[PDB]
Amino acid sequence: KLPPGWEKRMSRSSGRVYYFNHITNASQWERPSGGKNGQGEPARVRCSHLLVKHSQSRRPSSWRQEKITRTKEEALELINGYIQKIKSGEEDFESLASQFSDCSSAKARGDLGAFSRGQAQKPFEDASFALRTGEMSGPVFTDSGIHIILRTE
Repeated sequence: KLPPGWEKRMSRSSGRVYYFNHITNASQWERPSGGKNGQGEPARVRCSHLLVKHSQSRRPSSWRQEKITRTKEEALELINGYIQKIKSGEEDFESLASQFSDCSSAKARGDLGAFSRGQAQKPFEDASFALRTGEMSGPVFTDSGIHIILRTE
């Protein structure tokens, strides 16, 4: 049971049950499903993303800063912060992407438009196609940096 990638897990050093997606790295308290079969994955998806780059990114530069110097660890902290802010309701994904994404797609509020498999880096692609419409990923690591991905179509 559960849709692709999803497993019921428990927090360590704690003990709360939650649900984790091994492909998108999403975590949530809510069971991800409440009978459709042979549905497979979509042939095309549209996504927005918020990218946080770090010193080890394939291109450690962005419209936000000539030279990205933050560490991968510091980038992950930022990503975790943005996810928390979006889930709390204090911020919205598009506003954060417009302001803080290291990708040039910040100018389109994070929107990358529609794409097919073979078009993006593997971890980004796998996460995007494993998201259902309206879902947000957890931290997704690629050679570019660390992404939060929102599937819009």
